[PDB]
Amino acid sequence: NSPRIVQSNDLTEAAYSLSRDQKRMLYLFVDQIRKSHDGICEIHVAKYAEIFGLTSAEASKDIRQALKSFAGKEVVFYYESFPWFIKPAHSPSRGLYSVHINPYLIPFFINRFTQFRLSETKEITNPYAMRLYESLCQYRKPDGSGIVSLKIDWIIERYQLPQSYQRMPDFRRRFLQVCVNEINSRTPMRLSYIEKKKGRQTTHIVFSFRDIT
DNA sequence: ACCTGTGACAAATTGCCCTCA
DNA sequence: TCTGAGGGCAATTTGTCACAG
DNA sequence: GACGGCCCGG
DNA sequence: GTCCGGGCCG
Ligand SMILES: [Mg+2]
Ligand SMILES: [Mg+2]
Ligand SMILES: [Mg+2]
Ligand SMILES: [Mg+2]
Ligand SMILES: [Mg+2]
Repeated sequence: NSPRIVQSNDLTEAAYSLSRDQKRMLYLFVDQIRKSHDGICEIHVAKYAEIFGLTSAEASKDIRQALKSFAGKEVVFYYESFPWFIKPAHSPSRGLYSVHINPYLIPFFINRFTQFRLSETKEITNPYAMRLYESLCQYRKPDGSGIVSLKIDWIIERYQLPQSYQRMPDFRRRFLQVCVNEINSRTPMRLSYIEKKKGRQTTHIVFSFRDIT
């Protein structure tokens, strides 16, 4: 039914820091780009609102503030860094935004790949819970199940978690427990996990999931 | 020294509301 | 009249650190 | 602000 | 009474 996002594993595993609104827009950019190019995409306020169940006003606010906050953002592929945009965004017409994605990023967008339908992610709120759902999809099987062990240092680096989550009780309480709850409540996935320890330190997290269909 | 969890507070983000070209 | 670009809001979540054990 | 029905006057 | 054309309004 819904638009089918596919992306290079290099992006699933890239290091960057984007908000929920920015990541929502990035899914549509990757969709335009892949159907073809020169990096130039476009966003209509009224279509965004319908896709994500917003009013026109709040869609306008979300697009406007998301687009200004891209300035200065980098993406790092492991170790190579690029800016997302190489020119500011602009409105040719009322309700329309035109954007210039760094053309050197196209090959990184487009066989080791990750794929999910846009409806799977459109209710998630915390952007770190979006990062986690993409990584698990990367290991999904046709029947929708999978199992993967992610190393904690790699999570902190790739998703760029904030500094106080280097204390493990804060990592548990404000990132791990919250994002596993969102996935279980807001997606069709059913997710469980266990901690892997070495001495007194927890080093990896092992995720198992299956599909509710 | 290390490990855990919880209570407090600060800062950020959420869906809402109203105006007006 | 419908759109969307502005200005705001309070209630909640997310980010930080002191303290018990 | 942009777009379409509607009532004016010639 | 009718009609093409503008141009104000919801
Ligand atoms: Mg944030
Ligand atoms: Mg918002
Ligand atoms: Mg939550
Ligand atoms: Mg006591
Ligand atoms: Mg003691």
